[PDB]
Amino acid sequence: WNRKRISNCVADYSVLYNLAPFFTFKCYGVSPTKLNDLCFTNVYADSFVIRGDEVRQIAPGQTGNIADYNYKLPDDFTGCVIAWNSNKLDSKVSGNYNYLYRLFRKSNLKPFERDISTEIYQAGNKPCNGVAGFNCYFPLKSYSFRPTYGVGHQPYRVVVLSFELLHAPATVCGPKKSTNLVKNKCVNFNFNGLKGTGVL
Amino acid sequence: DIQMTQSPSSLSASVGDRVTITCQASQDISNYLNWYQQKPGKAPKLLIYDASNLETGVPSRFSGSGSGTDFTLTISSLQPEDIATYYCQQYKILLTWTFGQGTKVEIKRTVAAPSVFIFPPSDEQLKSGTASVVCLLNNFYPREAKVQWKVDNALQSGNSQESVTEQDSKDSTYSLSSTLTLSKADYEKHKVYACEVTHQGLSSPVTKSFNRGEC
Amino acid sequence: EVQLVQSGAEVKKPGESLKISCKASGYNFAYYWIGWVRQMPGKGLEWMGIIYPGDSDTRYSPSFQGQVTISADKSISTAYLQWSSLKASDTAMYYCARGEMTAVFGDYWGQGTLVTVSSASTKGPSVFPLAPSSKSTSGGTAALGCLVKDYFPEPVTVSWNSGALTSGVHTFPAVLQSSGLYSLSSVVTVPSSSLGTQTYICNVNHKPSNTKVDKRVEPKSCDK
Amino acid sequence: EVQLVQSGAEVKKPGESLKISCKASGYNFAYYWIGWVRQMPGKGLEWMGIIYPGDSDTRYSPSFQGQVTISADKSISTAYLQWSSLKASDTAMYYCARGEMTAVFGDYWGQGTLVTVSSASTKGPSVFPLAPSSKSTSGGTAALGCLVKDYFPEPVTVSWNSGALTSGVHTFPAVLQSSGLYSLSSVVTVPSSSLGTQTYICNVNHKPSNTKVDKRVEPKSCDK
Repeated sequence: WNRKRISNCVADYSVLYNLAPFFTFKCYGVSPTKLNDLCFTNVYADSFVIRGDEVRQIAPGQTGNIADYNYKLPDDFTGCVIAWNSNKLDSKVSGNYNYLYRLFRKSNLKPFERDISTEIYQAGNKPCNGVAGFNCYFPLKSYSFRPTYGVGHQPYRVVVLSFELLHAPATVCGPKKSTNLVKNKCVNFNFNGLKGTGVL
Repeated sequence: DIQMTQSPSSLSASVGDRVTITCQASQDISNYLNWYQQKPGKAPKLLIYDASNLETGVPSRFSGSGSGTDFTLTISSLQPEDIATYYCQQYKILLTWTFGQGTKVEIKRTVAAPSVFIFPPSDEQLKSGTASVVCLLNNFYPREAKVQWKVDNALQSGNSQESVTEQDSKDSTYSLSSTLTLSKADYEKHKVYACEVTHQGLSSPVTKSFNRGEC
Repeated sequence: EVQLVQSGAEVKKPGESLKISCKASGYNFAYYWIGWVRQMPGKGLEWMGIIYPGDSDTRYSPSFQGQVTISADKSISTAYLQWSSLKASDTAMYYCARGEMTAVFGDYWGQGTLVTVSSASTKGPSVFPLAPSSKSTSGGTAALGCLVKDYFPEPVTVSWNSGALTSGVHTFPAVLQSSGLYSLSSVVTVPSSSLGTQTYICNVNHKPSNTKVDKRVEPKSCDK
Repeated sequence: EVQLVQSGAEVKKPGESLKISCKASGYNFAYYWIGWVRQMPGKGLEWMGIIYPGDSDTRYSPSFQGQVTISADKSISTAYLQWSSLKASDTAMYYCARGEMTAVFGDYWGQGTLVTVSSASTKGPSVFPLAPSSKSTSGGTAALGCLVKDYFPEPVTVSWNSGALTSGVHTFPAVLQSSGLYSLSSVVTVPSSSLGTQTYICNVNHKPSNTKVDKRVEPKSCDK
């Protein structure tokens, strides 16, 4: 799965509404409406594509066929998850085989980790010794996508965000404009999302 | 914004040789390239649709490779049936699309003497009010064919018409038809008219002349 | 088996409107993409827009947003490219192509469509013949042909016999000439043995005004 | 009214592949269920599997899980049976049936297809005539017909006067001979004089050896 780093920019989260009617748009820890009124330090964005029914598995505190070995959200995650249908864009009439899914591995993974090893899964009692065969399976498999399939198997594009919440010099937030500075009077103030009243 | 560059703008070679071409980009774009060929005519054609993957229905004289921003295409053995236009293009945004600039190819052939023919004016042009000196050249190489005119053995320059085609894959030639056009009162006022032809492959430039009385 | 069919050429004047169409068949039309490409002589290619007629959706280039319109009908399996207003710098060739997002584009392309717009008016062509004379080749070959220098706009269609010969026919690219006009010519080669019985009833058809002009030509000489 | 269609019988080598289609028409194909049934001659039957198009739903019998494949196409309304690797234990006949889950599951059926796997080769059948005596026998009207000698394998088609003769015909089913081949005979009864004014001839066609043989029957003399 691919990830991207975003910093030193002015955001505008309303434009996301320009898209088609979504299938999943949820957030944990922050109400999505007022996202424009908070400033952030660094932004990490992950993207990938999942089968239609298994989009539910992108959720904290649950297990599944992907959460076991591929993508593991920490139990204290705060951020937003977006998922929208892609049958219109990622299907060939002849059937497309260019998407890989993990099937077997010894044990689960800690959150925010990756593994692309090609070691053979020793399912059987015999020592495979690096030889493919019976009870020595190839770790990866391929999905299928046809335009006439049902919505239950149509492809879905999913993106995950992540936040940091003002624990450092912030770099990214909305287009709110500044003003001149006044002191020695009783004034209401707002510094980087920290609001207060008093005298400076 | 994304901007491409191609190199070199043009080159020429002969049969049975290796040829190469380079396409460059301002930032890494992760092997989402393809190349298009378009011979003088109508339909551009798809040739290679990935970094090193070729479309079916094309023989195996082509290859190419690249990544990051460095990308090269090459033909191992040139063949005479390859005279066309080439381009490289890219894609990473859903819609931000652009082609490159252009690469020109020309063939090498042994220098050959031109074949020259003359055509006489017709009665219809005499009805229209003009006169033409149709001088036809064909089967010559390279392009250095020059035609001038002499009217009553005088010196003329510039005022004329010409039509030359592209290179012919069979014989490297550029079929040419040139004409000095005058009016009637500029036609019967004088006697002789001559096309002077100069070409490096010729032993010497030759002037072909005719008198008005020969009609 | 996939084929593309287009509407014919067109000439107009600034201040008007125009529409073009592209049609295909031989596959499930609803499950692919259609795109338009502009090409003006002397420059390279440049993308215009795409569409997915299966479910109406449009996208546009940064350099042509809000200038042209794209639509389609899935009942007759056709795509329409429509304008609103015309100006003087939009003379170029237009291409419709069929593509698939995941793997490959441009596996097939249309035959190409032409457009011309200007403030002038079309002028009827004047065809002029020429035939082999007594100055023919000593080996035996000879050449006949036609010349046009009084017509606008282009292209033009020329044939020599009832049908133009399947071989030995040639033409020369048109060049502009200094009356705001253009000119071109075409020729055909023939041996003497075939010339003993062959005559050329040469005809020219021309889109700008559509007046087929035909006349019979046979080899001549300079006799006294 | 509705109609259903299958394909003819096949015989294949070990290790080959195979593909069968069942076609139907008349009703709305998208709102019913299609099922398959196997029969091995001389014994009982057993179910194969069922399919529902539109939703692309498939359901497989216990024994045959993962050893076949069932598909459908709604554009041409067909059911497609696909194997993986043919096996010598598959000589049987297959059907295709229309069914609804709630109330009735045997509305209308098809014709059935024969499949055989063998490593041997076919043998061209031959036919000989059996004729009544020239003089009337004890029965007044005497027997007549034809005999098909050793051949392999099934099936074989026969006709008389292009099928014009079908009343009163009786045929013995083929049985294995000690030579390892198959033989049969088909006979009728006719008067002895009914062979000169008009003709009786049988035609035998063998699909595995795709051959056609003709044999006419004429009165036989009392030879000794």
